[PDB]
Amino acid sequence: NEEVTFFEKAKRYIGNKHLYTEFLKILNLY
Amino acid sequence: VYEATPFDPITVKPSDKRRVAYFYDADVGNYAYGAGHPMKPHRIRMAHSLIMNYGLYKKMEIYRAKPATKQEMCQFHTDEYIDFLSRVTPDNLEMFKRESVKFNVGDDCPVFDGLYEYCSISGGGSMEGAARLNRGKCDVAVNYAGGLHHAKKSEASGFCYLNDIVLGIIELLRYHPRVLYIDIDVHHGDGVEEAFYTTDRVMTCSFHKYGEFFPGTGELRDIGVGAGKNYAVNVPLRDGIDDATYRSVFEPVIKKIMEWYQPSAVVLQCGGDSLSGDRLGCFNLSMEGHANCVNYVKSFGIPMMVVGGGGYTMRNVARTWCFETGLLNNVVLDKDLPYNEYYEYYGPDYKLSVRPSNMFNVNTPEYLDKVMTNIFANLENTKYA
Amino acid sequence: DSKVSVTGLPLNKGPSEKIKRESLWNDLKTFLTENMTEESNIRSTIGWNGIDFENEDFCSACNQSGSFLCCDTCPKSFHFLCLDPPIDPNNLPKGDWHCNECKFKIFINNSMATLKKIESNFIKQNNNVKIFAKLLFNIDSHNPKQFQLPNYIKETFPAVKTGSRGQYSDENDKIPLTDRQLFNTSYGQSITKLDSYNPDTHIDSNSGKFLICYKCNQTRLGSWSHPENSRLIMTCDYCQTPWHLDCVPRASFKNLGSKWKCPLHSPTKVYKKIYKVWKKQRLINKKNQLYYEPLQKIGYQNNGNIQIIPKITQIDENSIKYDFFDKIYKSKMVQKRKLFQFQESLIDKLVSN
Amino acid sequence: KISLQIPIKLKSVLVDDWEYVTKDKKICRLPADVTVEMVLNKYEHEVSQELESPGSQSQLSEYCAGLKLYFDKCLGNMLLYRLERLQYDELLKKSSKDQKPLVPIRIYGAIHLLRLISVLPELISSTTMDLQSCQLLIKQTEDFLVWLLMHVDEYFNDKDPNRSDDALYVNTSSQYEGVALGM
Ligand SMILES: [K+]
Ligand SMILES: [Zn+2]
Ligand SMILES: [Zn+2]
Ligand SMILES: [Zn+2]
Ligand SMILES: [Zn+2]
Ligand SMILES: [Zn+2]
Repeated sequence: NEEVTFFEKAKRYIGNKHLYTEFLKILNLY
Repeated sequence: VYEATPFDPITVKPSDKRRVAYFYDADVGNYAYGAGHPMKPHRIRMAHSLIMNYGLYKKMEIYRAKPATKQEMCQFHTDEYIDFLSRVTPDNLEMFKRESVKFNVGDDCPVFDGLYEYCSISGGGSMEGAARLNRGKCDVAVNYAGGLHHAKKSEASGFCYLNDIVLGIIELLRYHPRVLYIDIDVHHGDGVEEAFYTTDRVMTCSFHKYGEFFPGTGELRDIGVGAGKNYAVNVPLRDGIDDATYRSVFEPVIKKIMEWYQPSAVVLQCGGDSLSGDRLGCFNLSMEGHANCVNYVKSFGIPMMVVGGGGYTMRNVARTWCFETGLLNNVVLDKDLPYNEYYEYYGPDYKLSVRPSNMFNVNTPEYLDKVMTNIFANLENTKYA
Repeated sequence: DSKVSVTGLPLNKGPSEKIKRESLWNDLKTFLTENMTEESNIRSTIGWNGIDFENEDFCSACNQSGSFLCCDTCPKSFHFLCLDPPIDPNNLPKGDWHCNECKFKIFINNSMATLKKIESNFIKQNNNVKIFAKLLFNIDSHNPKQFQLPNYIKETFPAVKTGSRGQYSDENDKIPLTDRQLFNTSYGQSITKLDSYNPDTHIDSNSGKFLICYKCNQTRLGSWSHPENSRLIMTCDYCQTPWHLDCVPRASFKNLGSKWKCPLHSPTKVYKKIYKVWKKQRLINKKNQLYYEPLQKIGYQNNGNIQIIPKITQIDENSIKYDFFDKIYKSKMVQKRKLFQFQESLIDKLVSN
Repeated sequence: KISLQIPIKLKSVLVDDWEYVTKDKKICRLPADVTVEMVLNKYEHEVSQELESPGSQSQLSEYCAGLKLYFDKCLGNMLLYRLERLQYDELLKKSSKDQKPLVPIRIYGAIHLLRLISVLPELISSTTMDLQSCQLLIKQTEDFLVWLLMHVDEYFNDKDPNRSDDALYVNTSSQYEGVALGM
């Protein structure tokens, strides 16, 4: 719910695709 | 945390009186690094010259320190290094093509003459100064010949061979618990910071230039290991800083340290290559913007040593050290130069002032706020003495 | 005495007319000192008493320069350490020094019949090593050299290329500025550090628009009638998001050693500190690499070498979404359970009282 | 033209070393814990425990002893990078001062053995050996590689010398740098 909103806000704010890939890589490493 | 505050002139503190000691050997001016070298022992003479024509000999006592011997010098370096220094001469250099590459003494800091003698004089001065302080006849010791802070334990890097500041700090540590070493030469004093990196009884605080510049060390994150975590304060500045910004950075950091470290003896390395117009340095400081810091350190009233340092243009550095000594003796010196033997260098105005250039200042205030914030946040843990 | 000094002429000589033309327009008180200095020896430690073949200029073993011994019988020369055993320069070989190969030739007397004879001899003695025999015979006949990886293994990775002197260089090194030193002595003061000139560094070249700062979102360009509000935008080399030298607090232009990397590249090492090691492979580039799609997308863990898609194990965004939710909720559950066991032990020790 | 197909992970380990003794300026800590002799004795012992044919184990022990002696005689000549040669010389000095003639096999680690193997194709193809003999050598060293890759994380683990201890590598002082590289 609001966490889907979290990840959509991230996808929009971080903006570029590559940087969102990097965010997800960090998240997966954790 | 940094906040722009203008340049208030330097003035003598009325009450702080102290019985000082001036170390000078009449011979060190003869040495001379061969040909074209940025640091040379002529500027050790010019300084003294002015102090003897302004007549400060009535205001303080001048000695000559009996030189250091090999055993006394080897409190820091290895036997082999000290010995190779004491042996080498430009005639039999070829005999030493293994050591002269191991020890780095053939390339940037050549071997010229009187090498061992020059280094011994500087070392003996530094040690006897710490000792007279230690024993306590005086309350200050100026030694404008010493101050070779790049000389590491087993290699002479950066035109300096014997690292007498370390010997002085050790002889200081023989009696005083905690000693604070304040370095304001433009380069980073890696010799001392290294040789007290794993201890908590000596706290080194260096304001230097970072970037692709000698010796490439001194980041903000080098903050001491072992028991000496958070006991080293490197401040990397940027180019073109002026006197106002330098004072506005200096004052709070030193006040905070002396609030929390509480040293019993200060060692201030009063180098002159942070001045406007040097062959090596890139700052844009004046004479007042450089005497202000020593005035500030003196204000607190701790047994201290003032040591010499760099110096690449003998005119600026000579006049700067004459002014610094005058300031230390609670006397504001008259801005007109008397007649001395080396009256010819100080043209064209023949005055005691140093003039800044219009180089562009780069130290943005937000940068300074972030740096001083990090440093205060680290130092939050030195509260226990 | 007639020998010229730094000044251009003998020391006992005034200036020439050319210099004085092109350089022109048309008691003291330190007499003292030997009266005031009195020695100080107050220190604590005063108890301490205190055929003419021309040789090479290269180490043909390492093809770099140095102080080297030359050969009396072949033109090949080595540094003093590049021998087996390596020779001390203090005790040089008394007389002519002969390399391994020429010493070999004069040992064999230029007669291959003795070569084959002693080869048969050697393989006769150590039948224990009958296989390696040829090499065991030949090892003493080849001149030393440093160890270069065989190229068939340098090719397995594309991002591994040798430097100038045969050194590892994994493309994280910027470049050989070389001619930039001539550039460093710029006729017009516009040196590498880019001081007092940032008009067109704040503006993209090809596109033409402004380089924004990811952390404060302003290309602060100031005004070159009022330059004290520039802020030195610099752009990364990998991702190219332009940053301010005041957001990533570093204050220098990384221009000589490596390429600068933003704080937006994830790890390349771990140091678990509780202290385990790497989580990333190298670039096992080319055709040889095998990409593997999982059949299960919720609890497959497998590595940290993931590759994201709409042995490197591909995965989808929603999958990692689920996996991070799993981490978060299992972590909150175990934290709640730790608080629960804490409070329940507290209640047990209270009711015991 | 013979070709030796090393597993990829050992190629990565070799390149990792090739950086470590290049622009990070580390060297191999000696005497390491697992020398060459312990490696090969363990290999041969484990493989003779499973093998039943006599000639198989004969060729096994022959390969072991031969690789041993050839490593022993070649290490000084062509397995050392430029930066390491000084440590080599110092080891010779220490051995000759202690009157124990030097054996490479009882000091040097396995990474040099991987260096040897990686060389091996050129070593063989520079010779006039038999096709069947060189072929059996390739098959043999390949089986050795397999057994080594089964245990690759017993020897080639990473430990970051600058923080805890006993990592496979150590750092050099500036004097050692100066002498070894810039003699
Ligand atoms: K310390
Ligand atoms: Zn300096
Ligand atoms: Zn060489
Ligand atoms: Zn020869
Ligand atoms: Zn910014
Ligand atoms: Zn980046």
